[PDB]
Amino acid sequence: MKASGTLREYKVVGRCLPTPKCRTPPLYRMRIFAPNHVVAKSRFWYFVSQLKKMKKSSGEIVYCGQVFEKSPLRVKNFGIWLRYDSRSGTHNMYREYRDLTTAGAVTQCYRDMGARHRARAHSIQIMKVEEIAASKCRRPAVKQFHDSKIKFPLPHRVLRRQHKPRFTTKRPNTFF
Amino acid sequence: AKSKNHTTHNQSRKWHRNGIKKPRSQRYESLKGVDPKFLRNMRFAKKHNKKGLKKMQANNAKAMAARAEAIKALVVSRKLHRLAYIAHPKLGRRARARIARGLR
Amino acid sequence: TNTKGKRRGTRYMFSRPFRKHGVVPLATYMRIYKKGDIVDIKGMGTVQKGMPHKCYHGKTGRVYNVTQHAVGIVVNKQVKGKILAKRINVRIEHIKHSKSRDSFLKRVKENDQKKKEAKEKGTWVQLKRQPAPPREAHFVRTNGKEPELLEPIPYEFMA
Amino acid sequence: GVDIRHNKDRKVRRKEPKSQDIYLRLLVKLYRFLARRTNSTFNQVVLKRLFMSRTNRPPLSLSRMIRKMKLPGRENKTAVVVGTVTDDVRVQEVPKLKVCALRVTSRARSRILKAGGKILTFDQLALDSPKGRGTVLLSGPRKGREVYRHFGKAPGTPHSHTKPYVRSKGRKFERARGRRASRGYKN
Amino acid sequence: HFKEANNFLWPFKLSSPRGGMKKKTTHFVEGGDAGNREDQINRLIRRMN
RNA sequence: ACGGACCAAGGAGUCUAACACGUGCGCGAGUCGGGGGCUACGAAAGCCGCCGUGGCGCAAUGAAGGUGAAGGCCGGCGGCG
RNA sequence: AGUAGCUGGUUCCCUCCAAAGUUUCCCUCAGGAUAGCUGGCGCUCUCCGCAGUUUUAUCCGGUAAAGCGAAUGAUUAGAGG
RNA sequence: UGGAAUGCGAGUGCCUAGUGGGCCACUUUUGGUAAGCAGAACUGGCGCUGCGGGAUGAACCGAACGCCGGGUUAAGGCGCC
RNA sequence: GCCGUCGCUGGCAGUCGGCAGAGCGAGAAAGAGAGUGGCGCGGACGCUACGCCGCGACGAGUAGGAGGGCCGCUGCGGUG
RNA sequence: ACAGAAACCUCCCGUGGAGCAGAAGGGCAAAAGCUCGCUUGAUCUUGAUUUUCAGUACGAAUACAGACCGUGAAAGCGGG
RNA sequence: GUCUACGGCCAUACCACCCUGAACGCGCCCGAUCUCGUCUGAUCUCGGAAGCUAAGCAGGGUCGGGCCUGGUUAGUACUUGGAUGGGAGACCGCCUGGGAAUACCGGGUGCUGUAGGCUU
Ligand SMILES: [Mg+2]
Ligand SMILES: [Mg+2]
Ligand SMILES: [Mg+2]
Ligand SMILES: [Mg+2]
Ligand SMILES: [Mg+2]
Ligand SMILES: [Mg+2]
Ligand SMILES: [Mg+2]
Ligand SMILES: [Mg+2]
Ligand SMILES: [Mg+2]
Ligand SMILES: [Mg+2]
Ligand SMILES: [Mg+2]
Ligand SMILES: [Mg+2]
Ligand SMILES: [Mg+2]
Ligand SMILES: [Mg+2]
Ligand SMILES: [Mg+2]
Ligand SMILES: [Mg+2]
Ligand SMILES: [Mg+2]
Ligand SMILES: [Mg+2]
Ligand SMILES: [Mg+2]
Ligand SMILES: [Mg+2]
Ligand SMILES: [Mg+2]
Ligand SMILES: [Mg+2]
Ligand SMILES: [Mg+2]
Ligand SMILES: [Mg+2]
Ligand SMILES: [Mg+2]
Ligand SMILES: [Mg+2]
Ligand SMILES: [Mg+2]
Ligand SMILES: [Mg+2]
Ligand SMILES: [Mg+2]
Ligand SMILES: [Mg+2]
Ligand SMILES: [Mg+2]
Ligand SMILES: [Mg+2]
Repeated sequence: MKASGTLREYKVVGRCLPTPKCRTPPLYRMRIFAPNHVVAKSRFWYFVSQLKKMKKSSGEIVYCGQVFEKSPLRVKNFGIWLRYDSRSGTHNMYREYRDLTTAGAVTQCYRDMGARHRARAHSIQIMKVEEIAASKCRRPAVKQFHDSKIKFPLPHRVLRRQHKPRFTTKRPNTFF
Repeated sequence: AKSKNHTTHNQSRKWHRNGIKKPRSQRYESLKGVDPKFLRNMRFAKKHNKKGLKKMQANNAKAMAARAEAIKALVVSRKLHRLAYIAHPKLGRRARARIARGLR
Repeated sequence: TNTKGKRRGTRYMFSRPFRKHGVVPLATYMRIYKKGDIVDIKGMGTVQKGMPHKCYHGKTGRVYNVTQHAVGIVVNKQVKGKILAKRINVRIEHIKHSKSRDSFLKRVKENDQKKKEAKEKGTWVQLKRQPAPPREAHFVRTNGKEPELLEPIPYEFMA
Repeated sequence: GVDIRHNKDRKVRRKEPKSQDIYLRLLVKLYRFLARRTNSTFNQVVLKRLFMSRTNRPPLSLSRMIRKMKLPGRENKTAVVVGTVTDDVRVQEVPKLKVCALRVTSRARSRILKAGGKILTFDQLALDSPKGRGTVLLSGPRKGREVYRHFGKAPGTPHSHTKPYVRSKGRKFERARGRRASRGYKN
Repeated sequence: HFKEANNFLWPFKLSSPRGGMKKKTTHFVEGGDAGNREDQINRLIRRMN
């Protein structure tokens, strides 16, 4: 899986194909964070295969649909439990992020896990995602935004329009 | 000096240029290699086939007579269907006349 | 290089299976082979007479000659870029009736009956096989049970 | 690029006679038109054979023409051969035939005509049988040539009845070793 | 009669995808182009047809 | 790695014989006069026919002595039964 | 004009098709013969057959892995008689 | 009811050159400490082959080539060269 | 777009004219049939048939093979 | 009993852990091993086939076929 | 329910031990004149019918060993095809498909053809 663009949360339901022994096999569900649905179904078969004697040939996808964020206009803290392979082992991690959508927090996770650990998305298995209350957060980087009277300036504002004009008579100002 | 010893590299590529053709099959195979004692009698069976020639004619004609005698006793949408009928050059020949006559 | 020995490389091929050595069951000798029959060649090491050559072990041929103890088999052999129809004499211990055509002969009889029976009943029945089609649309009842949620398990060094 | 082989693009077949004969080409012009402008496949087959080489146009013997023209249902049909009708002295009685050929040997003409038969030329067949109706197309034996004795498995291989190439024939000429068990082997 | 109607059609000669491809050398699910992309073939067909 | 400073002219799959297959032409169970003879180009061409001797083909096979290329039915008789 | 399985050279244009360094035999290893790979000439048909593919049936196999409180072989440690 | 899918016109015969030093890559693999080493299997390549990218390069990546215009791409890229 | 090759073993002899009558590309076999009874004098080009015309696909090449040269050199028979 | 680790006799267990000329692998238990009895299929003969393979030779081998035989009560087996 | 003769497949049928076996069988069993063969009538062969199910044999039993068959092992190990994936390597991950075997746990413990008997 390539963590291309902002990921989406998918609800994927599958089962074993019915057989004479078990005319109605049980249904299984998974939360899949993927770029599109075609990827979402592929990763489902990769996870259920790891947990059950199942695979695409001997099973079917009963339902694939996007799970929309329930409060996209509200700030939340997310706790993400994941395991990943490094160059020399496998590790479990718990990470926290502040976002508006759960799929956004997961996308932050992939970009962050790539930045801080050189982890490609094919080695990362997100186990669990939960919305966490400000009192239950552990990471100091997230907790410092739990401040009802938060305030801070924007020092040394870098000039981003550096080629319009390309040549100018006046030097830029970084204080605003 | 020393050289390469053996390889089959490039050999399945050459074999398939003119195809690995299967052997030709005829409906009559040669009796070469069959049991000499059994082949001797088969030749004798063929050699006297003509002995029962008259008997075969009588049965075949008799069998034909019975065979002939037994025989001689024994013997999408309704709109689109209609349009497909009219558009048929033969079947719709009269129908096309009817619409033309009425049109006039 | 290797040797050109007749039985080189047949240590396992011609050996008898596990705890299946000893006497050869006599039903092996009671089978009836007729000209045109399809037989699977399988060398049996218990009988060293009329042994098929290793290249013919696991090939399937056609009977063309029948003698007191053996049969003549026309079996394709590929040598380099050509295939040769080879004629071998193999004692009937080292062969068995091929069941590859039996499924076909069963189908021919079933086909003809359906063809005959349907003809007198004025109906068109399917006769040609078909590849497995994509499965048709269907409903999956949940029976008021939420699908079980699955999650990946944590890593553990169970070393 | 397209994945295709080009070794079989050009079909090897005659589109015209290698012969520069002007009378042969006048017949080819005649039957080019007939083959094109009629739905008759007899015209197409004749046209094709006018292109064929000498060894693809074997001569038809008089005896063989009579044998094939004597089969039931072939009465009063025109025998047509794109080739030469040779004579067969081994025949005693010649019936009344009606034949069309490119050539007829001098002695075969007298025998055919003396029996009341008729000898056409392929320009006369077109006027008589524009579509080839009522004809019996006949061919001489194609493997009736000394060369086909020498073709097949090489003479020194088992069950190879091929004829070898020997300057002279006799006891001293390729009969010792490989042709009898007494000298080495036989196969 | 899909077989007859389809073989009657010559193989469609499509143009290079306008807008490029992601990576022809890997599967679609890997962020490439090869393999089954299900209904996502239509987006490709618009850019090539 | 070797030949090549530069320019011109010269400079290397030919001819005879044998064989094989393909193609073209003539005649055709035949065919061929090549050796011989007759009657400026011309040493050519034309002709021979009781000049076809002869070659190749039309018969193979065997070491050789040698042999050497479809049958069936009807009626009658002798023998065996 | 000795022979050379060895070195060097081998002369105009366009169009089409397009290799092999492999098999076997050889006083064979810098070379030949042989099959394969190539080209050319066709011919016999056509407008059933075939296939460097899958499907469905049915056989063949002893490598990957696994086993050694199963045979063979190698091998560590205690325990009970 | 030409009895699975798919695709495709096939069969056949003569004559035949060059070749018979190979080498490289994924995977598998023998010897060797290893080697741009020696020896194998499979496929694909270079040899015989240009072209875009890898600055440069027999083999890597993309893609194979009649002479052109427009458009779009692959692999690769987008400070300046 | 143009060049060539290959394929359709494609089309054109119908320029059938005042002794005339203009067609045979059209989804779906076989006749623009024959009959017996109930003013003007006109109408392009073509077709070296080894010629001309149409449609579709294709085009790398050493060693090597083949074809075509209204490519080129010298001499002979004919012809200009 | 002499007789002992080992002589010979007896009973029991014993899937081959023995033997089958030889290298190894395969095969084999009223046998393919061991012991007796009779014997010369290790004889005469034409083709087909397999292995190496070029689908050539030899060598070796496989099914038959036609004679003479051996053995066995016989079915059969045997031309090393 | 079951046996005898001849079998097919050849352990679900074998091996160890225990229990029970009506009828007919199959046996053990009693002899050596004859046939036949032994050092030995033990075996083999022959002639029998006093006794006995003791044994063979049949059925059953055993938290039986084996064997057959499932579960687990495990979608694990291994693997076909893919990438200008990771890593200095050793190797590893992912994509597309296939997919094992121990230990451990459970279930089972001959079926059957031809002919002929016994079993009210
Ligand atoms: Mg070499
Ligand atoms: Mg091209
Ligand atoms: Mg080419
Ligand atoms: Mg070619
Ligand atoms: Mg653009
Ligand atoms: Mg690649
Ligand atoms: Mg030099
Ligand atoms: Mg110099
Ligand atoms: Mg010069
Ligand atoms: Mg010739
Ligand atoms: Mg002179
Ligand atoms: Mg010289
Ligand atoms: Mg000299
Ligand atoms: Mg040399
Ligand atoms: Mg020698
Ligand atoms: Mg050299
Ligand atoms: Mg092995
Ligand atoms: Mg292993
Ligand atoms: Mg190497
Ligand atoms: Mg070279
Ligand atoms: Mg090439
Ligand atoms: Mg290239
Ligand atoms: Mg570089
Ligand atoms: Mg361009
Ligand atoms: Mg070219
Ligand atoms: Mg015995
Ligand atoms: Mg015999
Ligand atoms: Mg009792
Ligand atoms: Mg006694
Ligand atoms: Mg008891
Ligand atoms: Mg048990
Ligand atoms: Mg029982």
